[PDB]
Amino acid sequence: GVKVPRNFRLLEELEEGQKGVGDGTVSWGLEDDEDMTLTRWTGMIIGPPRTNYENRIYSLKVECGPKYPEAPPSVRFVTKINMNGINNSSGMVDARSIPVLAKWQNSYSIKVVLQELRRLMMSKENMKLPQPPEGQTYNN
Amino acid sequence: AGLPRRIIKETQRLLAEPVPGIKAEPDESNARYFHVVIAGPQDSPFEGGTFKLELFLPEEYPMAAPKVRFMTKIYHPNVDKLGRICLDILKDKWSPALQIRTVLLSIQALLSAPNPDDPLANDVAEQWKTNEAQAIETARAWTRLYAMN
Repeated sequence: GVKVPRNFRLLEELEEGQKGVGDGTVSWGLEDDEDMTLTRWTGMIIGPPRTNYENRIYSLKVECGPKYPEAPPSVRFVTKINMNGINNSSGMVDARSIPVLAKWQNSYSIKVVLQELRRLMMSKENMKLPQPPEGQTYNN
Repeated sequence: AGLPRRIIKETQRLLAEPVPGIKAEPDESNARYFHVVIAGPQDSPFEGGTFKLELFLPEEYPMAAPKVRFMTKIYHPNVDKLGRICLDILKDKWSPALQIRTVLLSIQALLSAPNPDDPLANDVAEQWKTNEAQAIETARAWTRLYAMN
């Protein structure tokens, strides 16, 4: 039933992030290249086509705590976005409102979380939301 | 139902027949996960320091090599900023009879004798090849800063 320790799982995610996956519409990497705890990550999501998020690059901060991947990571958008599940004033992603986080499985990863957020951007309830001006970011 | 005899074997030899200058304890939740502490080798710029390392025995082990990484920041041509180790018995030259304690003293051996000439070396390598004297003092500086507590 072998489990992979947090640190080694994150090492794997570090390598996958550098190799990139699929069409490159989501990407991730360490926020601090000298962070041996591999805790703080930078996430990137290309807004999907035919949505009000299109042609915009969203940057996010993903925090992988001590219990990751048994426990979901914390996520917040840096780039301002109007999207269900994202606190409109802080960019914080409400875990309970995002299925992948609400129903987290230890088989998930930063990649999966970013792909889920991008998929949710295509939802009927999100794709039509008027967005703030491009380039704005939340504080902290 | 548990671990392969081999893993039990080594795991027990460790918490029994300890490697000199190296501490190796099992994790409290993962029987394939070990918390290692390597004493800086005598006469090395790391002498006097203690370095944390983590070791994980993959499922497919012995086939696959064990995974090891430093958790203490160290200035060395073969250890990167994230503690990843460039040791070949860990990638290319790995095979089943090596076991764990071959890897451990080997890693200690790397500290005792850096390989700045390694293709995938650091950048610390550059400073080790060109100004070894300064590199050695910086390794000592980093030992004072990160490996004395």
